[PDB]
Amino acid sequence: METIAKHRHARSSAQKVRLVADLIRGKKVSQALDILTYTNKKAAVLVKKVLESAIANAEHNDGADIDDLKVTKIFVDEGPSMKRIMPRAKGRADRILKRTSHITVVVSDR
Amino acid sequence: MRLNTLSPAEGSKKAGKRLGRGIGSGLGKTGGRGHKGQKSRSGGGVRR
Amino acid sequence: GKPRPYSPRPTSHPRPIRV
Amino acid sequence: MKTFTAKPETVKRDWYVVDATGKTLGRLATELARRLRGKHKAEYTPHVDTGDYIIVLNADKVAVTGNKRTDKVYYHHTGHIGGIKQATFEEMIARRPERVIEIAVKGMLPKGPLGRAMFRKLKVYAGNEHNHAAQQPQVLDI
Amino acid sequence: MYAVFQSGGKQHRVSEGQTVRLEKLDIATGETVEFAEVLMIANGEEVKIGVPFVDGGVIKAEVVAHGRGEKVKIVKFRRRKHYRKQQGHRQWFTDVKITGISA
Amino acid sequence: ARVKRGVIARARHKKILKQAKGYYGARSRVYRVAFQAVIKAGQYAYRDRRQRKRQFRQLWIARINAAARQNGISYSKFINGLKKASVEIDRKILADIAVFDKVAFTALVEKAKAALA
Amino acid sequence: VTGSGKKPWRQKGTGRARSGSIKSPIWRSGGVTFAARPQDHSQKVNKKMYRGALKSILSELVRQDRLIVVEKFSVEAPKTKLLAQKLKDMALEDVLIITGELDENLFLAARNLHKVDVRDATGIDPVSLIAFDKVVMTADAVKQVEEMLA
Amino acid sequence: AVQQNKPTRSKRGMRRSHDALTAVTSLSVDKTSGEKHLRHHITADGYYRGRKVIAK
RNA sequence: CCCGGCGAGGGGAGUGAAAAAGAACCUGAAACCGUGUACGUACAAGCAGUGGGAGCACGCUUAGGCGUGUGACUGCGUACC
RNA sequence: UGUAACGGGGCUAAACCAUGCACCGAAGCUGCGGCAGCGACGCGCGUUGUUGGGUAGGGGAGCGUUCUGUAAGCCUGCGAAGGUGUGCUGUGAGGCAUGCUGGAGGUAUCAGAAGUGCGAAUGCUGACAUAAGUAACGAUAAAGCGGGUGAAAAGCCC
Ligand SMILES: *[C@H]1O[C@H](CO)[C@H](O)[C@H](O)[C@H]1NC(C)=O
Ligand SMILES: [Mg+2]
Ligand SMILES: [Mg+2]
Ligand SMILES: [Mg+2]
Ligand SMILES: [Mg+2]
Ligand SMILES: [Mg+2]
Ligand SMILES: [Mg+2]
Ligand SMILES: [Mg+2]
Ligand SMILES: [Mg+2]
Ligand SMILES: [Mg+2]
Ligand SMILES: [Mg+2]
Ligand SMILES: [Mg+2]
Ligand SMILES: [Mg+2]
Ligand SMILES: [Mg+2]
Ligand SMILES: [Mg+2]
Ligand SMILES: [Mg+2]
Ligand SMILES: [Mg+2]
Ligand SMILES: [Mg+2]
Ligand SMILES: [Mg+2]
Ligand SMILES: [Mg+2]
Ligand SMILES: [Mg+2]
Ligand SMILES: [Mg+2]
Ligand SMILES: [Mg+2]
Ligand SMILES: [Mg+2]
Ligand SMILES: [Mg+2]
Ligand SMILES: [Mg+2]
Ligand SMILES: [Mg+2]
Ligand SMILES: [Mg+2]
Ligand SMILES: [Mg+2]
Ligand SMILES: [Mg+2]
Ligand SMILES: [Mg+2]
Ligand SMILES: [Mg+2]
Ligand SMILES: [Mg+2]
Ligand SMILES: [Mg+2]
Ligand SMILES: [Mg+2]
Ligand SMILES: [Mg+2]
Ligand SMILES: [Mg+2]
Ligand SMILES: [Mg+2]
Ligand SMILES: [Mg+2]
Ligand SMILES: [Mg+2]
Ligand SMILES: [Mg+2]
Ligand SMILES: [Mg+2]
Ligand SMILES: [Mg+2]
Ligand SMILES: [Mg+2]
Repeated sequence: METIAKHRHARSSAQKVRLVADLIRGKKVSQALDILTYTNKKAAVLVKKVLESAIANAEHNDGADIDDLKVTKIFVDEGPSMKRIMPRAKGRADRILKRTSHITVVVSDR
Repeated sequence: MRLNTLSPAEGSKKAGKRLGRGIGSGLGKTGGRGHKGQKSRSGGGVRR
Repeated sequence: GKPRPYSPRPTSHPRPIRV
Repeated sequence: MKTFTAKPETVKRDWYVVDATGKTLGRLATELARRLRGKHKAEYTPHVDTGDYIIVLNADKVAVTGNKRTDKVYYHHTGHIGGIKQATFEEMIARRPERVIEIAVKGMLPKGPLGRAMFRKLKVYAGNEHNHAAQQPQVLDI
Repeated sequence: MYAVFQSGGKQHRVSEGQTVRLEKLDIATGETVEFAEVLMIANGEEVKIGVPFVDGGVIKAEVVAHGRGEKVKIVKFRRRKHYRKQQGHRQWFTDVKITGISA
Repeated sequence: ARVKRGVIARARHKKILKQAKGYYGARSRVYRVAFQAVIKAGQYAYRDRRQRKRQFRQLWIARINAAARQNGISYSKFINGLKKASVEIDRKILADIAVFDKVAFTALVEKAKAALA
Repeated sequence: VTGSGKKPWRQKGTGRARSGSIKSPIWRSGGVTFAARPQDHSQKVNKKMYRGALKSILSELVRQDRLIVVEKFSVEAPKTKLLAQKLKDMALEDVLIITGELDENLFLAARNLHKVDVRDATGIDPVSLIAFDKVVMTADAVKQVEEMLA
Repeated sequence: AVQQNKPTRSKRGMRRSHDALTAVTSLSVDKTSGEKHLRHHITADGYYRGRKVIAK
């Protein structure tokens, strides 16, 4: 029985958040929660909240035992880029992309 | 004789040249004007 | 699409004079 | 039907031993290069190594004609600027005599991976004794 | 037993019960054909080599299907010279099932 | 009467992109690059239908040259022999016999040897 | 197109494609390269060729049994129910009714039957003669159409 | 200095073959509180090697 | 109702014909970015295809060829305008 | 820059001259199947001959797109257009069928009209890549610690 949790429009480029997600892909939730706790990355905070929500979803909605859950699927999709003007030397402008990501975690007993 | 069975005589309706619509047609690219010079130019050509 | 180009800005180096 | 192709998981490679003593370098090399590739077999496929294993003995005693013994020069470049090294045939025979057969055969084999895999079936020796008794090599008169 | 016969400008090495794709024959989808110009017949040790045909050599074949082979795209292209030409092609064949080889 | 090109252009590009399946990188993703690649595949295909006939005859000859030299005659003599003896079995079949029926091939080599004798 | 004739940027030095007008038909929001004007699509048809074509069409309407000639075709009151009834009895649905002088009542009756048209002989067009399944001409009308075409 | 040719998604992938994070080998367990913690670091509750060193 | 900062965001529930119609909302293409599976790939040199072609995986209706994916190895091969 | 004046290996012939006889070798020729053009001859269809590399360019014949008529017809909530697969099909532009998506349009035929076909124009607009998680975070006046608040405090408050 698969249960899902997404953080949509997360402030953080997919690339940055993918480094963290690769650590817990296939791990037991307990094992993964620990890994994230001692990962010194902003993204580790982001992904731990979505993994925590997924576990909560899987306990409350579906009658699932937290002891039996593994991180079955995890992936991060590129979200909308917020466009900003960055002034450069000699009165020229650059266009800064504030890259957002969609973080999806699927936990299951399988 | 209905409105969807009247045909024109054979040879009465020759289809116009359409220039610059690809290689197949034989009038692609330069559209029959050749390469450069006055006669290849929009509004080009010497007077009578 | 492309932004409207800038008016001339200051140049770091002179174009080399081939003449 | 489609033309037969030798299959590299079902091909019968056989062991031969050749004495190079007195043999002309080039004329021995061609016969080696021919059998390494499998150009002596009906099942010859240009993309499959169908050739045989060839132990070459007495590499040190291989013959050359004319003044080639002194005047045939082997060049290589180390890849370092000015790194053009040369050895005569007699120097090569004095120092590393297996290389003379190996070099000659290697220029006569297809280039590219299969060419290199073919060359791996040539066992050259400077003496009259090999280690491959186990492979039960047949004598071959080239 | 196997035999070698010429049909449609090509040669075929066939045995009884083999289907063989030839160039289009002008014969209906049930009818039989006799290939009389036979170049070789082999029964292991016994081997009849034609000179250039084997005297009384005959291959009785049943025409099993006509049809057009897989489409082939012909592409002509002269780079920089404004010339491109494409053409399709399916070659007609005639699958025959070899019913009997006789020497 | 205004004509939007959307639907037709979409289909032309898909046609080309489908023929470019399996190609590396932009060559299977990028119309401008897939088109060039699909043309060049076409040009090679045309060229190679001819080359295929050259390559197979070359293979057949190599195999007949092996099988003949096993039977103690060169390809050149053997083929000359087969013509003098009026044998018309083509190289595709000779090569096929040289692999599959080595008895039959010896027979053919004897008939060759006879004609030259 | 609404906009200034100001050159959008200088001719040389910007690294961009040279531009002259923001109204260039190459540009989004630009002019249409060969913008339509109102056109007269009317063709000249020679009088004799027009009359020729009418004669060809009528001659066909006889050969395909589509020209049903009667002597008198009218209705009592201006009522669509009456003409609908008359047409189901005379056994036709889609029909062009050519009468001598256009009777106000038959005009009004037909008006709301979309398959039925009612004209005077002066008002026969070639498209209507071909468009309708059956053409009902009054003997009086045939005389006028004869006189009209000669 | 700038690229003459867009590098491929392949080449980008290859350069990032080294970018992967290493998960902490294994957490240590406090002999007293039983808390997991980074090795040679105090626990969240404030223990280190059995001793309660800080007040929370 | 539940996770979360009395958040953002999400999972249930419910509405609805439909919520992968949830307001960043009809359809939802392509570039571009990912997750998963099959095959290939760490002794190998170049327009990256093409002709040949083993092996492996899969699906079929002779349990057999046939279809699909992949493509070791090998001939030829310097994009387009 | 490196053998570097046989393409290489190698060769005393695997060199050169002479004679001879074989074989290899092209999209040449032949064979087999197929298509098309032109001219002959019969009577639209046979037969036969022959031709079919092509830029500028001339000639001929078509495909498909939107719109008008044919159409108050025909297809369509038992699923239209569009999207995305698959299969079949034609010498090509293309066509047909159908799974899934989609949720209300579509349109034969034969004619009619064109804003009718895009890869290039340092083309235009939008979107998205690359370089790259790289450079940089704007004066080198400078921070340290305790407490507080808080989900969180180098930066806030004391
Ligand atoms: C930069 O180039 C401009 C011309 O484009 C002027 O020559 C200017 O003086 C130059 N400045 C420098 C520093 O050379
Ligand atoms: Mg300024
Ligand atoms: Mg031309
Ligand atoms: Mg030009
Ligand atoms: Mg000129
Ligand atoms: Mg000119
Ligand atoms: Mg002008
Ligand atoms: Mg653009
Ligand atoms: Mg080579
Ligand atoms: Mg419109
Ligand atoms: Mg794709
Ligand atoms: Mg406008
Ligand atoms: Mg008038
Ligand atoms: Mg360049
Ligand atoms: Mg890195
Ligand atoms: Mg909410
Ligand atoms: Mg609606
Ligand atoms: Mg939508
Ligand atoms: Mg997409
Ligand atoms: Mg190596
Ligand atoms: Mg390897
Ligand atoms: Mg490389
Ligand atoms: Mg090459
Ligand atoms: Mg030097
Ligand atoms: Mg010959
Ligand atoms: Mg040939
Ligand atoms: Mg020819
Ligand atoms: Mg020709
Ligand atoms: Mg031509
Ligand atoms: Mg429409
Ligand atoms: Mg219509
Ligand atoms: Mg247009
Ligand atoms: Mg475009
Ligand atoms: Mg172009
Ligand atoms: Mg950019
Ligand atoms: Mg950093
Ligand atoms: Mg860098
Ligand atoms: Mg750096
Ligand atoms: Mg820095
Ligand atoms: Mg600062
Ligand atoms: Mg916060
Ligand atoms: Mg403090
Ligand atoms: Mg500070
Ligand atoms: Mg202070």
